[PDB]
Amino acid sequence: AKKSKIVKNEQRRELVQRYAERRAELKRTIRDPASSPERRAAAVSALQRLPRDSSPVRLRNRDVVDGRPRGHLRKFGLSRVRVREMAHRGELPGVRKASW
Amino acid sequence: ARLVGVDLPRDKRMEIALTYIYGIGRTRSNEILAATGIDKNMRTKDLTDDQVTVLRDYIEGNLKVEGDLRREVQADIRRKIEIGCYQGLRHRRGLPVRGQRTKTNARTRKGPKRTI
Amino acid sequence: PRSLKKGPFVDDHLLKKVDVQNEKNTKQVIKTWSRRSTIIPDFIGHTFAVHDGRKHVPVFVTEAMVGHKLGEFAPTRTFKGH
Amino acid sequence: PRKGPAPKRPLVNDPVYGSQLVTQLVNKVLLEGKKSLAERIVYGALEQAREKTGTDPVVTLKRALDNVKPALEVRSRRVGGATYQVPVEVRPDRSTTLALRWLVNFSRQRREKTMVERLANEILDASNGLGASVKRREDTHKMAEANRAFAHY
Amino acid sequence: GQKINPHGFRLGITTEWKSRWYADKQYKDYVKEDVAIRKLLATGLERAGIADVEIERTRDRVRVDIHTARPGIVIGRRGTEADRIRADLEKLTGKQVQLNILEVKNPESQAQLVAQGVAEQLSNRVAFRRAMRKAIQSAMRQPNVKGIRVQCSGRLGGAEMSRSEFYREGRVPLHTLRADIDYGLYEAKTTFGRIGVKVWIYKGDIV
Amino acid sequence: QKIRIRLKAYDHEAIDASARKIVETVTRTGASVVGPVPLPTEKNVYCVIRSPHKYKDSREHFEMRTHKRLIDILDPTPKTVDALMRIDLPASVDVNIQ
Amino acid sequence: PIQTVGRRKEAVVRVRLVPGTGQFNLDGRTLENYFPNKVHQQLIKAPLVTVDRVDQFDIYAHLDGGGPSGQAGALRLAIARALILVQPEDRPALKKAGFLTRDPRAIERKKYGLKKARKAPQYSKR
Amino acid sequence: MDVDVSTDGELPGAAEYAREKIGRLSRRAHRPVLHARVRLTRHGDPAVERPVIAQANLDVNGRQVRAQVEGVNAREAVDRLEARLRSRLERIAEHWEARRGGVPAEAGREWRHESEPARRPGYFPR
RNA sequence: ACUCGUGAGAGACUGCCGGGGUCAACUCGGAGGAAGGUGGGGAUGACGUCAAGUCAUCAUGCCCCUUAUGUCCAGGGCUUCACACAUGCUACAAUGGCCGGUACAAAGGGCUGCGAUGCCGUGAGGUGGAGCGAAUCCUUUCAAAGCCGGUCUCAGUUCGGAUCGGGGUCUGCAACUCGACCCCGUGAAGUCGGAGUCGCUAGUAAUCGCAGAUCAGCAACGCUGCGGUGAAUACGUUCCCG
Repeated sequence: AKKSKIVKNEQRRELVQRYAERRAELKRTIRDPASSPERRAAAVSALQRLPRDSSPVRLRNRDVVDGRPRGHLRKFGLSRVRVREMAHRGELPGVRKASW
Repeated sequence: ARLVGVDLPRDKRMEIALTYIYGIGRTRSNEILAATGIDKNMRTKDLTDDQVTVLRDYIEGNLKVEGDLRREVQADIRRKIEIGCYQGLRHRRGLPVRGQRTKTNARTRKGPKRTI
Repeated sequence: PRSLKKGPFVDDHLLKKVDVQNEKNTKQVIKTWSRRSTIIPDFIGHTFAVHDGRKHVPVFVTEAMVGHKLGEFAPTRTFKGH
Repeated sequence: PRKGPAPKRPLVNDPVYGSQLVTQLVNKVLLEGKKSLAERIVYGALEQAREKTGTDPVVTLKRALDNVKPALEVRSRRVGGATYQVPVEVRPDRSTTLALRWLVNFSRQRREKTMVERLANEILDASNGLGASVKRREDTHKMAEANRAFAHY
Repeated sequence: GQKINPHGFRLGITTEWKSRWYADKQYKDYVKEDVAIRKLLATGLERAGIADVEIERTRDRVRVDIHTARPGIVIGRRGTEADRIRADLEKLTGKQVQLNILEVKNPESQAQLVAQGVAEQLSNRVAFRRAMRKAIQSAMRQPNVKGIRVQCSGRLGGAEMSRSEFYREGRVPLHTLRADIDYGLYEAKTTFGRIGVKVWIYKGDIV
Repeated sequence: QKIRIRLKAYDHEAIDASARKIVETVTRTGASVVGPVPLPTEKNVYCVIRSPHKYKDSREHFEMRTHKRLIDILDPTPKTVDALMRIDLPASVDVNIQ
Repeated sequence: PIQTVGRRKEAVVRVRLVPGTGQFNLDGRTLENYFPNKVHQQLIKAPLVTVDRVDQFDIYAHLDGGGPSGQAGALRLAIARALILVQPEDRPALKKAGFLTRDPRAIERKKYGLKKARKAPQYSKR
Repeated sequence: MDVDVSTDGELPGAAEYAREKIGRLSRRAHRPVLHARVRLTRHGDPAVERPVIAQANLDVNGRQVRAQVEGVNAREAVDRLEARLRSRLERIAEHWEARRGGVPAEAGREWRHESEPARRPGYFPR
């Protein structure tokens, strides 16, 4: 798509691995049990202070080379346009046209 | 039988007749009939006076129906209007308030179709 | 609506702003951008300039509008008729 | 049907009555593939008819069919760039089909609170010659006769 | 959209997959590294005709086999070309990557090489009729070639109007499944735009 | 004690070749085998649109088929096991040893 | 013993025939607890009727796949096959009735671009 | 006659002119018009000699009538579209006056596809 | 042993018989057979047409921007509504609604995912985590229409569920604009739809449920598949369309 947006997606992923791995997950563990004292702890407020880009909810599965944000397939990490072209060329092992 | 000022249907099973009360649906009628003990499927012309009394005092005790419910709902809508919230002006101009699409549908709030 | 276990959601920015505003008992116009923050009983007197998309519109809180969100009082789309 | 006639489906004889006609009737009343409900409706109507009259139900069903079976029908024909209502003779199979379809429909618009009752009343009056399907046969024969001038082509 | 890609039509019957490995959790990243390898090799080498690139993987070690019509060009006599490709394939996070450079036996019977040659001739100055005729004659001169069709389209000759032209010789049965149709597509770079050249070559059938 | 051998590959011929080769080596080492028990083929289907833009009604279907074979042996003498880690197989077929 | 199978559109029926009375054992349930539909029962017993060997064979059946109608059809085919295995010289009687033919009528595959196997989306010219 | 115009880009006053011109065609249609749509488009490329493209669709009692023209500006395209639509409506008429010359005439003179075949006796005339 | 799963193979070739046939193609009927005459359904789309669509998958000639038409961020918008068109879903009910009991599928998915037993809620759900990279465990042991029993009695109704009031759950940094779901209440239009028009020839139409991709959640009634129950009709090419 756009080079800047392809890059920014990756930057979100490295931000996610750096922050969402433990910082943005221990706060969730605090909020889960009503027994846990969340209200004074401000685990909500502390987790607000974290960057938005820490949250995986901001991620977007784009095509691994093409950058296409829609028509994505999780098995291949490829757009529907690219999967069709590489399967036809025999590039994805064990993939072929269907009949039944 | 005049129940809370509501003329009951001439011949209906009890819970569905009780549905005719403005504050009662099918769940409420079922549970109140179970709780106060009057049988659920007996017709509306078989009530005794004491049965009407027990329905009356129970409903007046642990339920709100008829005029009070209507005026409380009206008050809620009006208070929602006068604070200027989004639902407020949505009520003011007769448009759907729960995010429904208005490009094509929403004739229920818009009323009958008009040509212009 | 938000679940009760999590509690109401207020952004830290305007939360801190209102704590420092009410500690000396005068309410100046507070300029905010967080339409997603709900209204707390700590806002009863303060006047908020909530963002709209183009500008900030003054919102004076009362007892009734507690529990709502600031965005409910800053209408975004403008329609006058055809 | 451009390349010739198509084969017909040989539907089976009914088990509890042993007649082709009742299976044809159940397939006519069938809706959405609920065959069991259709069979229940037809069997109930036949039993109601047997109770009311007191004899075999298939014989009265056949009597009703003969009472509502048409013989002459009208089809629009375009000969020499002009269309007219031409009376045409009806083959036996099409007559049975028309009679059954008329019976089922006119029972569907009866007012007997249940399809089994409506069907039973319709078949009984058709047996006695008072049904609305009998009437419909009367008007179709009347229309075929009134256009007899066009039968020459 | 008229004709499906001939390789994909016979993928499970006549032709074979160009990538051989098995992955369940790591299918996606395997695919990513494979396409990265392919694009790297496509960009780096253009002089020698790169007819095909195969990738084989097994745990840590990665085996990449490529077929070229000029193996000496892509290989370093002291390994300099080999050193460069090895190092920048290690940099592709391939762990242990080893290369088997190969050579095609009949360059004129290979569709990809034929299309590459035709497009290269088209790019500089050559009239397209000359290129197609020369390619067709050279391919038909080979023993196993039973039929070749060459088609190129675009602003041929720098014209303002796009055109499609094709010549065929012999038999090219695209609808027959058992017949092996070698298909090659490659784009010619001209000053007036991009010209696409497609080649179909038919050499008997495999049963 | 017996150990399970599981084979999974996208090509039926290759998985059959691996199965027969494994049976051959284990019977060379003097072991009892249960044979290449077939297992249901796994089918993963994908449907895509042919054209880059619009033209939704034209779709293309692809599958990914996985064939599974089961090898079970007995009397695990150390020679058989050592032979088992010393078998070369096509990169297409993977082996699961349990 | 003798054992055959009947298949009818994703319904598979295994049958075990023994020369006892007319007892129908369908996975531990009788012909009445199973198949509570008279047409299905007639469809089941038709091969016996044409062979006139009713109430002289105890029948044990395994049912799996499909619905009641497919199960009944597969069971009828299984019974016909069992009869052809027991008394071969009755083959014309069963075959001319068609009970020896597997019905090759399966759910047609759904096609892309169409709502159903054949039903097409509504198209508006205006 | 009500017409809806779906233009695009820049075409000021094209919608009003197109509506006023097309709406005058209702009287020419011999059957009631159920719908009428017009689309105005312009070509981005300045090299195109006739950039503006006008299309129309009328539902004349279920019969679809459509036309398409090209022009150098909105007015010319709309006028040419009106001419084309009028020609199509003339050719569509299908009332009696429009099919009185095609109805087969005479008895033996002239032959047509729908002409009445001659009646022939069983025996050869001789 | 019988199913089944998956490898190999056999099996339909007008092969045979009788009749039409130019003794030619071809055609009609019969036997055998699971299947009979390209068995059923797929994949496969000639030269070209329509300067058809796509410079927004991608690539690219030329032109243009380059302290911006690049680039980062918050908020908003893409969801606006007097209307018009199009594709669908739900209904207008008794061949039905509600309640209780009860029987039969296929296909597919699952690792920081599926998630069971148990316990707590009325219910979304909460706690908890058995076992599962899975013909094993979970999706409940898998369905709904179906069958049996009871009730409703032709009414804008025990039909229909829109809209609206209040209260919650879950995901998520965050459900105001602008999510889904649950509970109580509310109970609109709608009585089978003009001109006109659409799909479908058999396991088809109609109807019933299940699954998948995308996906933190979902606007999914959409799309792609799977199985259950399963019709009517074709006289025949004058007319309409290609």
